[PDB]
Amino acid sequence: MQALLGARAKES
Amino acid sequence: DDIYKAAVEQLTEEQKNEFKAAFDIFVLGAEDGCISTKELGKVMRMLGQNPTPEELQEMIDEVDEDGSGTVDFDEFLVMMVRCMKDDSKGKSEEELSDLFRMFDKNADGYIDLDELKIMLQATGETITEDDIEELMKDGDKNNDGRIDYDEFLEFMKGVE
Amino acid sequence: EEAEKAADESERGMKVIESRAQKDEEKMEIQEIQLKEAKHIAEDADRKYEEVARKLV
Amino acid sequence: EEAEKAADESERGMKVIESRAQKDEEKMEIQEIQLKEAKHIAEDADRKYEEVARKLV
Repeated sequence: MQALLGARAKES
Repeated sequence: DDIYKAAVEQLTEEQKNEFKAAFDIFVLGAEDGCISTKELGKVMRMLGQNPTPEELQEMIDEVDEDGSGTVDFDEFLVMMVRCMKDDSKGKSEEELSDLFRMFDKNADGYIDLDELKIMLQATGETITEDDIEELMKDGDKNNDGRIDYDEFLEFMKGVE
Repeated sequence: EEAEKAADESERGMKVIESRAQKDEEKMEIQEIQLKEAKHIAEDADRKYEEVARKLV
Repeated sequence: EEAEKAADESERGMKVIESRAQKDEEKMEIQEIQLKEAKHIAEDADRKYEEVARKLV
């Protein structure tokens, strides 16, 4: 996910 | 179902609004107001892709518990959101066996009702005898009112 | 004149291709929708097979 | 330049839609072959259904 999304994953 | 509600007890809803934003970015790809088989195809080959077809046909036919029969919009959303990993403690074999001891307090490998009832009553939360009806259907896979352990396992494996 | 013939051939081509692309796009979607159905028939064909084969078992 | 550009732009139009026709053509062939196979699977599964349905009998 993060590999495909970036920094939009911060509260979780 | 219930799991949905607990996880939303974690965080709040404004989040969901910005999700909806992300999705206006995504929501291209419903053939039927649902995101079904052809939609799986469409939004996934959006990048030339589709899930590991076990996942895909799984969503097509199987994970339909209700008789939805298809990947709803809800079901494609289900895969795409169950992405980020957060489940707790999924309790299982060695747990469930040491548990099964007092579950099958009988010391027999075949639980009776009220040991489980005691555990239920002493968990820390709510025992619907609806759910007890569930559990008799489930736990005793034999459903003989007395449960060999693995029955209770799959009845209790993999959950918080 | 040749550039206009070319305009017509590249434009006709574009239109022939758009027509072909559309025929192929429809065949793509038709075969894709029908593939999903053919797959669902295979699932159903295998499903009915399993119901009867399971009865056989 | 306008005629040639019409040809060049329509040719680029065509290249994109020809590439699209090619992508759609390849995909419809893929989906068609897959349809034929999903259908052949379904037919095979239906044949198996019948093999097992008569053997069920």
